[PDB]
Amino acid sequence: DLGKKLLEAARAGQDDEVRILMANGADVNASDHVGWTPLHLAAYFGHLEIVEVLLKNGADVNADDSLGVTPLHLAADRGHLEVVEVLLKNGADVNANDHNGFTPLHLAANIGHLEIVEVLLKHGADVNAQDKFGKTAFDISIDNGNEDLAEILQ
Amino acid sequence: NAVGTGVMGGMVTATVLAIFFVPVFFVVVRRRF
Amino acid sequence: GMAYLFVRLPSSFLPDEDQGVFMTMVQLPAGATQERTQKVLNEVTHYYLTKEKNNVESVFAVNGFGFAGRGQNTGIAFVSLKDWADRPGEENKVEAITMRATRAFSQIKDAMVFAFNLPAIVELGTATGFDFELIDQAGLGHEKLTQARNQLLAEAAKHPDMLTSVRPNGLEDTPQFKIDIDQEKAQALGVSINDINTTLGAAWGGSYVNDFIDRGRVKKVYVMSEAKYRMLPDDIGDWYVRAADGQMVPFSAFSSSRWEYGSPRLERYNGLPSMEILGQAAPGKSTGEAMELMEQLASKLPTYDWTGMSYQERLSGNQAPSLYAISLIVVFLCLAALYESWSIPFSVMLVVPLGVIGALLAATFRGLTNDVYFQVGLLTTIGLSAKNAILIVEFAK
Amino acid sequence: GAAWGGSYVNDFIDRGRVKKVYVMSEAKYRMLPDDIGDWYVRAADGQMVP
Amino acid sequence: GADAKTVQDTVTQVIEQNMNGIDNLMYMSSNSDSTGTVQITLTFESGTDADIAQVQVQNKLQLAMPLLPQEVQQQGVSVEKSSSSFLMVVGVINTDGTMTQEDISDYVAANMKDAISRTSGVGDVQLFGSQYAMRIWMNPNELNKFQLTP
Amino acid sequence: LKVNQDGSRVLLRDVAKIELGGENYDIIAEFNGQPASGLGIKLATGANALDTAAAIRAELAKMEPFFPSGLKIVYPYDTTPFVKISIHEVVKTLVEAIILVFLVMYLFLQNFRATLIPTIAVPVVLLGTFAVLAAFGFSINTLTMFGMVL
Amino acid sequence: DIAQVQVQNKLQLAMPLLPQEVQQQGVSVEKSSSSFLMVVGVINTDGTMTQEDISDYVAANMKDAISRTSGVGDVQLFGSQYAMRIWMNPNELNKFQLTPVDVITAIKAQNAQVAAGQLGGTPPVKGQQLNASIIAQTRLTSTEEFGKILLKVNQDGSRVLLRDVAKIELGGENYDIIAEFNGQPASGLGIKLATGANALDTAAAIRAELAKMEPFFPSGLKIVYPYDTTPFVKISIHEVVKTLVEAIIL
Amino acid sequence: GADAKTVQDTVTQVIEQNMNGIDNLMYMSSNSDSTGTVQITLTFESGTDA
Repeated sequence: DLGKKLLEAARAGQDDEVRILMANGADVNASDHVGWTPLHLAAYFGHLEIVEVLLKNGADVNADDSLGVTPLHLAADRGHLEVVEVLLKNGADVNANDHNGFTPLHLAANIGHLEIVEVLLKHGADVNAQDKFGKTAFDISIDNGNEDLAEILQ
Repeated sequence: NAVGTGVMGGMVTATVLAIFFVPVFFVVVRRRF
Repeated sequence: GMAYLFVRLPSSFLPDEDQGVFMTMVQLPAGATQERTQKVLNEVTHYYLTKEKNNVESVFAVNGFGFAGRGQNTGIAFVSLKDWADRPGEENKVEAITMRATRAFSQIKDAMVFAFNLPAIVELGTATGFDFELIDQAGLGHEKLTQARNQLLAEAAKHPDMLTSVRPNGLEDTPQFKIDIDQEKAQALGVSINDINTTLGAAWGGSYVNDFIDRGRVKKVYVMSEAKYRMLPDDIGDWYVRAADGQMVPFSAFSSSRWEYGSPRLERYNGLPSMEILGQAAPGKSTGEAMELMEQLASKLPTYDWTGMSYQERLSGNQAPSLYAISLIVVFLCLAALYESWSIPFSVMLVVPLGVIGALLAATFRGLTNDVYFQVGLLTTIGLSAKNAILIVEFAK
Repeated sequence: GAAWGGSYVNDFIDRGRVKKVYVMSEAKYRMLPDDIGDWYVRAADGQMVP
Repeated sequence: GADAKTVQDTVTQVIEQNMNGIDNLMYMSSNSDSTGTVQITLTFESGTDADIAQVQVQNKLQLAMPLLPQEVQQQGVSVEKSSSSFLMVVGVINTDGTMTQEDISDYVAANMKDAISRTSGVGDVQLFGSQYAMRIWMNPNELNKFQLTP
Repeated sequence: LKVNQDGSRVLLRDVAKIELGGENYDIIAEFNGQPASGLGIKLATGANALDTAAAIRAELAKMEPFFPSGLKIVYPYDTTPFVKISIHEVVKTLVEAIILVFLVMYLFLQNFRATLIPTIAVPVVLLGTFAVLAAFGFSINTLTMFGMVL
Repeated sequence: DIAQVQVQNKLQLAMPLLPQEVQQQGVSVEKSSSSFLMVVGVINTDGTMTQEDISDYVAANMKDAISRTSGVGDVQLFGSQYAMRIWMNPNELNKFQLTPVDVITAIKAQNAQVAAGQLGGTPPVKGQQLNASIIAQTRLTSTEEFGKILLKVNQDGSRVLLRDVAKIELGGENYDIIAEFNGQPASGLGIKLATGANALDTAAAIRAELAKMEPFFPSGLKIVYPYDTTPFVKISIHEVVKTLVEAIIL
Repeated sequence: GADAKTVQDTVTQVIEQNMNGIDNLMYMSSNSDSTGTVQITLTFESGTDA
């Protein structure tokens, strides 16, 4: 119940009514329905405060969801720097795989976001990441178009 | 009702009052002019 | 006492009447199936035909439709009532059935079901509500415009003394199952692209190939996968596409997928995207009031912000009573010529409040409104007491 | 006639609104008469022919 | 089968682009839902004549039709005029429990509808169902067995 | 679709389940727990609503005997009575009107002749009104009758 | 109104005898006059954007709204709304053994928005709880997206993409027209007055709908009125009114 | 290339059942050719706007 109230508030951005729901004892593993619990949503829009509030209260940072997408993925793709760093501070998997084989380093390459890639590399980097398609990091950097992104990966 | 209360009720007034107030209206307007 | 009672009487277009029918809503959570939304409707209709089987005639339960939006997660039920001779007392009038029938549908868990009398006149232009439209003036996009609404819809609640019942008409964004396929693998396997974008949107979406004739009538022939083969995402690894090496490839060897957020019901307006909003004015307040704030609150919206007010709200712009002035200019000019005086007209014209005060006392006893049957109900007591007067004046004169 | 002239192939989404998609050839390669024997087209046997 | 972007970007956007030079138009609503349907209400100045209104609109839709997908063109873009003013509805139900709404609708449609439309003193008539249709439900397993694709 | 090298043939029934089906399966309506299709009947231009409802009423009774087993029709939403009652009430108020004018006239006056002159002047004028509405296009509706009892 | 209804009616027969590539362009039936009512021009005081950029905003953000404004028969654009242009090189097409027909083919098949159905969709099975949509393959957006487009896979392992044979540049629909305000790069709209519509009321209308959409122009995007036949009507008419009052006092 | 009937059931019965409302309509007739063509004619109350 309130769990859903919370889900409807992680998504929207009403952090105020997230303190109130944290206050009364909502659920933080409410997940719906595709398996996206609130931590997943908060990252993807994305909201720092609620990612954090949630993290403090009880949040699986690594939650697969139906396809294995994990908050770290969602952040990289949507591409939020501030939220990639946090999910990394509270312990995440930078080598997290989709039922696809997409780690957070390919998804950051595709978006052409050189500022996220560097952090990810610093934290972790398999530059030999073999995709479902055997394409790798510097492989998708050429085909994509970006030039200097392939530099770092040589 | 909407056409029954604002009319039947409205009427009881516009007759009890008018038969007394209009002999007045006519006398006070012949005064100022 | 007339001026004081006039403005303290809420005014309205036309009383709902007891038409023997009332309608009810049913909304379900996003992702809800057609089957779940039907077990609720089952409950609704039993209630009317059991706990109140002295006043209800039949219930027409339409699963899968809605005035706000469509989809397997909505439903409307319409109720037909018995003759008024079989119902007595105002305890069995539609308002009494309704409030009492909405006040039993609250225990329900996971549904937002609420019965309500239907507007007389079938005017979606329900009264005293406004109709707000928030447009996308620059090439901003959806996630962008959807944000700027949650923002206007935040303030709107910060003034409960002004605005109540203010809400978005449309539907919230929901999760999607996006799916991309790679060409390089694709050409390297022999498989053609046309062979793919079609064995998907056909099996899964439905494709209407041709026509056939049945029982002397032309009809449509459609093609699709069996119910039990296009339900869940796993089921996508069951389809194969023939290559040119005359080999078959599984769909799950050139494709990838994940979850994305999209919107059903994307609205639009005058060419560019839109979110429609409707609300109403707080008790005591008017609408000339409840729309000015909405217009300003909105102006602070992040630039590509525009306000289009339409419908109930739009006609309201019209009209100023330049007629109430003409109307009154004339009534004077008329008496002026009957009595042959610029002055006497006034002794006849004074009687207006004597007719109106009895109108207002009469109304407030019961609880009635400033509807159209009233405004004409005045016009006729005004006209008649002014007639009495013209006679006494002219007999006196 | 696609090379000179041009050809409206599709539609695509440019910054919200939906817009067109042409195909033609670079001017240099279409300014002189001696430039017709500059173009080659594929044959079933696989060889380009001026 | 389409999403609401497919529908809006293509069918809906294009139509909107070509509805030019109509007369006495106050405003233009439109909403592209995910059930595959688009809906483009055009609201005219009062006193406008509906019959003419609707024909100028129908005219620009027509020239706009070569621009829409194959599968929308095949399907049909109807253009009705909106009222919500039903003199009644008639419930065609089945107490015997021997037939489905699928059937009831076909029946109403083929028999009741003509008579209802021709009914003396009646104007337009909606149908709250469809006609039967031919449906071929495939099995993804079978086709592959034969190196066949839909 | 294909012919076996083995030479056996692959026919469409073999890989799909061919049965008649509706065009759309999105919406499902019911009535007291049983399936119904319904029909929305709009009242055609310049038409009488009491007639058009008696019309279809007979026209529905008239096809009754051809209905399948269990198929019976009903009226989930009819507005006619609301138009029938309204009219009864206009004429009632005008009837008891004259009666009252007879007694509030006999009482003050003495003679029978005086009461009568009113009974004539009233129904004359009230009749003319209809004629002139008719001239301006106006219909006989909820608004224009109450506009008369007033 | 009716004169248009017929001439359209008779055109709608001739339509399917016209080449595929004349229908895709869209044939227009209008009921305007032949003379410009007014030319509403558009410059850029900042020069942040070129005369090509200028023409593509006008084209994609002002023209439809004006073309739907009641009273406006025809709107003629002095410039061309953009379009994804692609310029192919002969020496490079022969080098790789390709032909321009093939180029056209790869575009139709990678730049396509297709309908893919949805999950848990009607008719559901016995005991369904999930119900979503499916999405894939949306239109291309950036020239860059187009540059990727795969043309062929060499047995060598070489990647022949669209870029390697053409120069992709978002570009104008056509290069025939170039406008210039006072010797300064410009664009604009030639608006023609539909038949019988009041000129003044119509003009009041553009002005009103043009105003609704000034509050959103980019840097230095200015509107100008190089040609307007309307002001001479308004001033003329008030000049007679003046000699009326005038003659009464005299 | 079609017989007169195939048409009636795919063309003429289509159009005719869609013709429910029309101001001043007296009667309405409809012949199917078998030359594959067809025609439907609606006659209006005499004082009517063509």
